[PDB]
Amino acid sequence: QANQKRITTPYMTKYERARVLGTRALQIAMCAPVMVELEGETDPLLIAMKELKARKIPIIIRRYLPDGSYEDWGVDELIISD
Amino acid sequence: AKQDVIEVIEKAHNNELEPTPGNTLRQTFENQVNRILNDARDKTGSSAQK
Amino acid sequence: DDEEETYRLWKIRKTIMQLCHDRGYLVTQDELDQTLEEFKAQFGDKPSEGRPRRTDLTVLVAHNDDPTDQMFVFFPEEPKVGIKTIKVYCQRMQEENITRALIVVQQGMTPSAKQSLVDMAPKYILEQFLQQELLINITEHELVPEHVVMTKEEVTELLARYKLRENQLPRIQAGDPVARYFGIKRGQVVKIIRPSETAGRYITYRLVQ
Amino acid sequence: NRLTFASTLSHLRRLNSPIGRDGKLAKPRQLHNTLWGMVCPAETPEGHAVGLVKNLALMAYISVGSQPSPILEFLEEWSMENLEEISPAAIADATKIFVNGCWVGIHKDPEQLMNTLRKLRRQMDIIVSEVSMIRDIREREIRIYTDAGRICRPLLIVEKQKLLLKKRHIDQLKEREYNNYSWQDLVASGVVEYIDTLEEETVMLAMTPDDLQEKEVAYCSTYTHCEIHPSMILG
Amino acid sequence: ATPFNDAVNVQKISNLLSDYGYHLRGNEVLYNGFTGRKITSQIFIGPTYYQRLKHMVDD
Amino acid sequence: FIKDDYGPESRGFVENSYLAGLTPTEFFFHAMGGREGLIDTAVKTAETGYIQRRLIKSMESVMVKYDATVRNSINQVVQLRYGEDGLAGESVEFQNLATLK
Amino acid sequence: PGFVGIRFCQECNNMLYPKEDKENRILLYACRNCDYQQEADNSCIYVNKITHEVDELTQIIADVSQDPTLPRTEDHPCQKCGHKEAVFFQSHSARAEDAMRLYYVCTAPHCGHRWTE
Amino acid sequence: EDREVLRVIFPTGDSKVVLPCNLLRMIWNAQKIFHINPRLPSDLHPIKVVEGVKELSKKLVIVNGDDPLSRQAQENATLLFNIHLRSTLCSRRMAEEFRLS
Amino acid sequence: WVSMLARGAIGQRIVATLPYIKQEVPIIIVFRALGFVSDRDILEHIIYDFEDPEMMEMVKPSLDEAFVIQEQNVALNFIGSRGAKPGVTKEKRIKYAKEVLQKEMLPHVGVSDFCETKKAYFLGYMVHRLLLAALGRRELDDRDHYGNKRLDLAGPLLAFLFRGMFKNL
Amino acid sequence: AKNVTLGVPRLKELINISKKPKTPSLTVFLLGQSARDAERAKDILCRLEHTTLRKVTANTAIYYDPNPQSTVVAEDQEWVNVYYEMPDFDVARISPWLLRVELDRKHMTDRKLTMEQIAEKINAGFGDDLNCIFNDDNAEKLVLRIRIMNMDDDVFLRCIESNMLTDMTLQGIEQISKVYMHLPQTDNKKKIIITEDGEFKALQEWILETDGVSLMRVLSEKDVDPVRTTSNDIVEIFTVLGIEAVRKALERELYHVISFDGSYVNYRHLALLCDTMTCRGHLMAIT
DNA sequence: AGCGGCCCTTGTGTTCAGGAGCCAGCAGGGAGCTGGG
DNA sequence: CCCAGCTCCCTGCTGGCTCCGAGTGGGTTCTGCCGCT
Ligand SMILES: [Zn+2]
Ligand SMILES: [Zn+2]
Repeated sequence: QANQKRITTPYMTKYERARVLGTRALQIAMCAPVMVELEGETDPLLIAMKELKARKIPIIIRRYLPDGSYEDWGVDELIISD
Repeated sequence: AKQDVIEVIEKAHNNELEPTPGNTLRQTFENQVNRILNDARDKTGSSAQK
Repeated sequence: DDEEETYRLWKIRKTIMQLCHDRGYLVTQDELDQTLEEFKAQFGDKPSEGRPRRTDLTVLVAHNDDPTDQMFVFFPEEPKVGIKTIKVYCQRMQEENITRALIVVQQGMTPSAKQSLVDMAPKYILEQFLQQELLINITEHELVPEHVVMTKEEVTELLARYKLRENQLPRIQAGDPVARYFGIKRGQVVKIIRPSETAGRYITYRLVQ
Repeated sequence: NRLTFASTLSHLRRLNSPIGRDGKLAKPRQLHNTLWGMVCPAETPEGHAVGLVKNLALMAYISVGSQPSPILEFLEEWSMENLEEISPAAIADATKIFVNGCWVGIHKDPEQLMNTLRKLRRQMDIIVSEVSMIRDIREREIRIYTDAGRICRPLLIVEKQKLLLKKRHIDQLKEREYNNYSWQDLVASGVVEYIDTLEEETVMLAMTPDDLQEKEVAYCSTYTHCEIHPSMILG
Repeated sequence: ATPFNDAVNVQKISNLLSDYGYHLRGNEVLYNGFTGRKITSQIFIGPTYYQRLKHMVDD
Repeated sequence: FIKDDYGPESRGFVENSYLAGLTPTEFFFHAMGGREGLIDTAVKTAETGYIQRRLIKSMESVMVKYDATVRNSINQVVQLRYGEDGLAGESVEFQNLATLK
Repeated sequence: PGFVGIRFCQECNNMLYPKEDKENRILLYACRNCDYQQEADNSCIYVNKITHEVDELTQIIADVSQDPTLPRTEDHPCQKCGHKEAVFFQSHSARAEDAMRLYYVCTAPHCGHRWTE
Repeated sequence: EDREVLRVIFPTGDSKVVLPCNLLRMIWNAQKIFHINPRLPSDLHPIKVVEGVKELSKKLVIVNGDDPLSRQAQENATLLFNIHLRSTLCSRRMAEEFRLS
Repeated sequence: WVSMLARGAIGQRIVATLPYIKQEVPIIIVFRALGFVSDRDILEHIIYDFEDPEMMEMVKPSLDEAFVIQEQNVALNFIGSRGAKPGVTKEKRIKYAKEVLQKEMLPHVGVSDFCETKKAYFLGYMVHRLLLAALGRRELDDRDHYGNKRLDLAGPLLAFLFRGMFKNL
Repeated sequence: AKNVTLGVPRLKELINISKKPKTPSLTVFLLGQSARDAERAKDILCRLEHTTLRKVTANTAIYYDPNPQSTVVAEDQEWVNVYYEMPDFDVARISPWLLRVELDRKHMTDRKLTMEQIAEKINAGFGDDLNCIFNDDNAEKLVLRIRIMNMDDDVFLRCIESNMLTDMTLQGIEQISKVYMHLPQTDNKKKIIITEDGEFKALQEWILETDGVSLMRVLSEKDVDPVRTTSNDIVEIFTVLGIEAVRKALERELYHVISFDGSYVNYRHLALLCDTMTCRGHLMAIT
């Protein structure tokens, strides 16, 4: 699929957001490197959520299409709504 | 209401009641009775609410 | 006994003209909307006597895009049409070099006759219709949306746009009254445009089977 | 169930209809008009056994059973005619007489017959109190029953327009511990009668003695039975 | 409290209750236990026979 | 009651209120109107529960793919756009068209 | 017209079936088992009343007056004896939509007069 | 033209419709957020209302694609909304009814 | 069971689903198997008032349906043939029907011999009830009417067990 | 007016397409003057409601008339000779078994039926094998005398008699027992037009509600609206109109069932169900 | 002491959830074909 | 140069198979016995 013309939606779905916060929380729970600053937060959830609001999550979402193709949308390229 | 139904019963008992289009005489009698009683319930219900 | 028969014949003829006009065949506007009086003056009002006879109601139209691509419409006299009658029409179509025809029966059609309409499919694309179901144009119904027969070029663009195969689109039985009305066969795609209270207009595409 | 005295009594007075809880038909589960006085219209589970599992009423008494031999002897001694001795021509105007479902014979004057049989049951005579005697009038059948399982309940007999339970009875019932005057002596006096569901159809009850008094407009004026207390319909 | 007893209705019970210094309709003035302030709506209060069911939470 | 009495009290007219107290006949009749409610509430659970299952198993895999179209497990197309508009039923709400009437 | 009753043979007491004498052109009732024959006198062999115009007064019986569950009234006296009291009930017979009609009976003994208003 | 499109879509006089966004409430919210005075003249050029609505209708993309097949679906998907939008955000209504700035 | 065939040969035929027989049997065949061959005697047991032609016209189809049989022996042979145990010889066929109509059919009326008259009189009343129901002269019976039900208590209950077990003993 | 199935039973029959619903009915709309007046509407109602000879017959009777000249009945001797004075049929091919049927003026006038129409239907369903005559529409009793032209005759007469009273359709369409005509008080059934001024106007026109379902025949009738006439039997809709019609008809029935109790469900859900049940060309029942 | 069978009383026997929708099997009847006179 | 069997196919009826809400907490009873080798 041509990444220059991606027909999928530019907004991150509630499900894409859920799995992103979840998967990123596990990494932080496994003592993974943090991308943004932290004041006093010790929970991987609060850390992952702030990373999304900051748009500094190093994850790529592979949106599969019915025909079989796929589109790799990075967490930084998607527009967060909620 | 109980007096009206007694009149409706007297009418049907004296063959003075005709069936309505699309309903049997018995169905007509029950419909009239159900209407009289349903109206009394609504009238009594309004009087109480007031 | 008689005034009703001529009324049925006229309504059937009007529906046929609307049908042939929807398929893309050249039909004049005058005959498209023909009053009962005009029909009686052109054919008669005494089918019981033989004026008009169902053999005179035979219609012959030509496609707008291709003049030689004609279409027949026969009105057999026997209520139950047999295989012998189909051979007569198939023979007549061979003489005039026509490949399409419509058989509007009165009561029904024998099983052996229906099979004859299937074996001669590649040579003669002839269909069967009951006059009882032709007295009304189903497309004029409120429940029946606007159907449109798509072309191979339009279909290819459709499959290429949504990136799907033919077996993925919804299906419609070839024996559907609308499919028979528009004269569509297996493989063809029909575009339906129906009103939607959520979006106003909804365009779907159904594959014939 | 030994969780409370009420459950024990209810369980010992419980009924069951073998229609199957799986059944989804509401006709057998509905509260039929014939559950009056014999069953509690309120006491019933609210789960998947509504209307099937019932509970007897307070004054409900299920018959124990009795042999029809003595009744058949009294009928034969009576003017009743056997089934094999009669001719079919006499069945037109004559009234049939059944016993536990067995067609025994026919009769000509059934009015005085029931009046006699009723008098015998009210005196604790050959016919016991548990015997049911239904005289269908439109249909000339007269069905007598002595089988068991016939749910019945007591009721106060009623004369032309008055009760048979006079004040002299209530006096004796107050001194029940001294003069050993109990319910049995009350039934034998012809004041009370055990009525079954099948006989209630031919019985005209009075909810209370107040209905027996003279009113501006006579409703029935021909009562033949009366209820001891309407609250007895409850379990 | 026999179900069908015309000699006992809601009116007779109310009149008998007004003789003992209580509201004939059972209502009674209550005081908020946290602040002692009266309750604007005269509450209904009286003895009622309640039952405890074997369906406990510990089980 | 007498035979052939289609009157209100004989056919189940509860002319009394729950405060004034119901009569024996009116009480028995009231139990029928109630018992009919219990029976229905106890019977519809199976039929309605069976329906909730039937509807799901037929529409358990139908989902909105990434191309905004509605497809089932077989990849077949049921709707080119959800609800013919591609909109969710949460944010929508009733309105009034001014150019209609 | 009225219905037609079954005719039984005099030899085997079996039902007689209808038959026509082609020679004499007359209706005959013969037995399908024996060789008995009878000259019909009604000329009608079948009658079906679809409207069911049945007079229930013949189905009612005077013994019904002994029913205490039936209502009594003094406004409709008996025409055969003059008795005032009389029981009234509905038809309650199927195939009759106009079943609300009242049928009266005299409570006097040995009279059993029936009528309708 | 849209007026007739609704007549053929809604043959009955039922204007009650379900749509994503309530324009009457958002306009009301704007009146209170910017302190709009319904008695003073408005400074809203009607051409900005028309140009703004046309540009907005293009930003609502239920279907992504410039081909004639996709543009027809997008025009048919947002049809009912674009109609209710042009009828509520009309230049006249915004001048004598809402009087937004 | 004593049923009436739904309308749609000529009229409505009356049959009888006797026990130990898997095929419906016209009521007249049963009446003849009990020793009543004359249709007059049969109707005398069913119809008690010959002045009611409405009932006589309703039973005529059953009569015309079974008229080839006019003796007790042939009727018994027919009944035995309709059952699931058709004896190759007509002798035991009649015996199988004889003991069935004498033991299984209406045992409450009598299981001994010479009681064929009582069974017919009851079977006649059984048909009389069916005609009255079809002619509207009587109301159908309600399955929920407890006057038509019985309560099996410990008495009639424990007796069934003791009886079955005493036999095993 | 009529009993209609609603609630779970109606919701059930839809999800599991049933070929024998409990309360199938039509929604007949009239086109012209019949839509405004009641006299013409009744004529259409009678043209749809199935009417057999049993509905208009009062009592039948089979007689043995050896010579029609001197009939057994005395009140039918006036018009029988007025018809027999001239040979209209093969008198030699006559049977002495007569079938005298008596009708009722009430049921006959309520349907605008005459012995003439009845005679043609009899002479058509049985040809000339069954000769039929009748008196004028002036006598106090409607009577038509039938004979068999040439099982026995008397037995054959009772056979066709009990049969003709059931399968001989005098007027109407079979499978439609009864029809109810009424003026709709709700605007969902009225005729919503657009006046010349542009305003919506709800005309109160007569509509008929049937107990059966026969679209192919009802739709093909004069004075019947071929555009709005629909039904609740989704099966007949698919066999007559197609898959897209039953799709909308199915959605309308579900909406009516869910909205009857004042509730409301988003249309996008009803569409998904109706589409899943029609995305394969056939009515994919949920079973 | 261990291996085999089988108690449902009628060896022949009552309903072991009974009733509402698809589907396979077969009797029935009409179309059409075809080798005889 | 018709025609009655013969074949093929479609209607209609009968009979057989599957389905019959989600959960939860207690209780009792039983998981062989007798004839034969
Ligand atoms: Zn004889
Ligand atoms: Zn008198």
